[PDB]
Amino acid sequence: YGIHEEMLKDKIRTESYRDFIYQNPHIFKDKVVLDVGCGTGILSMFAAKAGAKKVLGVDQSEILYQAMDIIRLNKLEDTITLIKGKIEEVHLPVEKVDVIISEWMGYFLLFESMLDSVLYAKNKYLAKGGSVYPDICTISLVAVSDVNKHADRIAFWDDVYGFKMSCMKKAVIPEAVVEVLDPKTLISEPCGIKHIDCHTTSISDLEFSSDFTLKITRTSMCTAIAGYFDIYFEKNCHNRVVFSTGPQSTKTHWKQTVFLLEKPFSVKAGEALKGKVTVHKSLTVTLTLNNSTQTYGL
Amino acid sequence: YGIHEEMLKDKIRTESYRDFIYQNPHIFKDKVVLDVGCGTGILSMFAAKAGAKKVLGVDQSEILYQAMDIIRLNKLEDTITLIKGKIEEVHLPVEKVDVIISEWMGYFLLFESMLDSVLYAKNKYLAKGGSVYPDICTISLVAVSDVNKHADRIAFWDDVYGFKMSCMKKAVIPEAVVEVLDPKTLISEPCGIKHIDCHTTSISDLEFSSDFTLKITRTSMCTAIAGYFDIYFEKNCHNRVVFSTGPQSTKTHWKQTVFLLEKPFSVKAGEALKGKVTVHKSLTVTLTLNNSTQTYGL
Ligand SMILES: O=C(NCC(=O)c1ccccc1)Nc1ccc2nnsc2c1
Ligand SMILES: O=C(NCC(=O)c1ccccc1)Nc1ccc2nnsc2c1
Repeated sequence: YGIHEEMLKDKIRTESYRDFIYQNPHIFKDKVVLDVGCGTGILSMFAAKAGAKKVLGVDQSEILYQAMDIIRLNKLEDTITLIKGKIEEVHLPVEKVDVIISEWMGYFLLFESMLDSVLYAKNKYLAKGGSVYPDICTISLVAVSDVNKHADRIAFWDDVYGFKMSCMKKAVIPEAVVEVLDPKTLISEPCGIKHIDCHTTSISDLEFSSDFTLKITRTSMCTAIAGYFDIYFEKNCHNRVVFSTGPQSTKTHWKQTVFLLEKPFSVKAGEALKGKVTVHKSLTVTLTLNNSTQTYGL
Repeated sequence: YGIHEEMLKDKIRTESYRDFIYQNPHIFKDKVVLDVGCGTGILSMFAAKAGAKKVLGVDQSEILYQAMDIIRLNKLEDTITLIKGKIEEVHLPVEKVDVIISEWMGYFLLFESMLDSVLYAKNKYLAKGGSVYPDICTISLVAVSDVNKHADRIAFWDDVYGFKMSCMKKAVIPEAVVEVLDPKTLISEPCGIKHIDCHTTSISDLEFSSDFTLKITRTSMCTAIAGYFDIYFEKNCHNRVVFSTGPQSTKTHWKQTVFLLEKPFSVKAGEALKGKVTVHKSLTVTLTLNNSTQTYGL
């Protein structure tokens, strides 16, 4: 229940979806809409208000029972039908749908995300000429300098209340951190490492490699690499909607994902820093930079 | 691994144990010490430095493997022996111990606490005339007024992006919240509801009822009841050690536990507010106040 309240209070997330739906009613007017992982059913109710003919909300979680009561309190049961279960298992009362909407995104976009479900739903249920929203996603990396925070996580273990705990460093390094970053600590321009169009993407496309270049903007000690993602509502929209989960933008519940570097190294403003990143499916992230390679998990 | 780092950075917690051990070396000098749920082994190393003859550190968790390396880095393996497993299952290389030390405390003292293990260890392994530390614990309640935070959790659901979500209130109310309270929001003197001496306490004593009286100190709307605990190191100490996890004291990782009231009600400064609390074994907490009864869990 906690997460749903948090997600609803995430204004950037929820109002982006609201605006997309309300400002593009033509996408919904008299349409059949599927809401994959509907939670409390908020997106389905948006879709109904924007003039959807039928809305099907699917979720495996016990939140669905609350969704049912919520739909009744708003007198929408004649438009919105809720079904408990995994999208891959449930039986729908229609063969095809016109529009798929979902808030599926995880930390670093892909960690524990529902994208597999959305893609499954797209392939089985989306009608010819149909649409999936949000339709476009990108992932970006950005270099960080924060010697003090690095010291708090790493050098910290050298002397703990007068005792050596150095071996613990090996255990902190592989754990990606979900946290809001001070944007002043960013020492490079961002670099996109992934672009996903939900209309063309397959499940195999979610495991990917990318070479990247970080355009350094401040001479400093690089201590970590941060990742985040942008969400776009584009196809057939008169009013496009974008939101970023990056540190230069208002915080969201996704915050940013931080991959700590074991051995910080100096960089110079104007320098082009090259590395390589690979994502495998929980998810892991393999980072090569400055001739070090580390695999991270969440 | 995260929790252990957090616990080590909890200065109030860790330095209280450090001071108790270092400032009362007579309790440890040439003694056999058992450390129940030893984690990284920090308390065992304190005990060794204070002059323990042998220290046995027990933990079921994979952190024990790190503890082993930590003990070696500090060259303490001739004094400290670590054993993986539950205290109720493992075989010890001694029949009896002189001193038991443990950091076992949970949120609201008893939520997911290791006290059962400590009591088991006391009964099976503590020698006649031996000691357990910390030896004394208390739990306290205190009344809270925070109409704004109450509105953020409850009235919030009346209108969510133009839709009714009132039914969700029933789901938020029973969930106790772990959070640091602004001490200005406290509207009563604290009232102790439980006193535990680890030398005399049994497992059945941890399920308890208490009538309480809250001495109201500010005329206001009571919106929640908060709970916390105090830890005492007393038996045979020349230098006693106390720490509180209450909101009038420096925050600890235990923060405070907050039980929201569904129907806030007004109180007057000087008023003696009577209620009843009962704890059952996860743990639940049943609260009667102002002729309402609610059971809470974590
Ligand atoms: O590592 C964290 N946060 C996690 C943290 O403080 C923590 C504390 C106790 C237990 C586990 C994690 N943040 C962070 C942010 C930016 C950074 N830049 N260079 S290193 C670094 C670390
Ligand atoms: O309820 C919370 N905190 C939990 C919270 O803000 C939250 C936010 C999103 C999801 C789950 C919990 N705190 C709190 C503190 C003091 C109070 N006094 N009267 S009501 C009250 C609530």
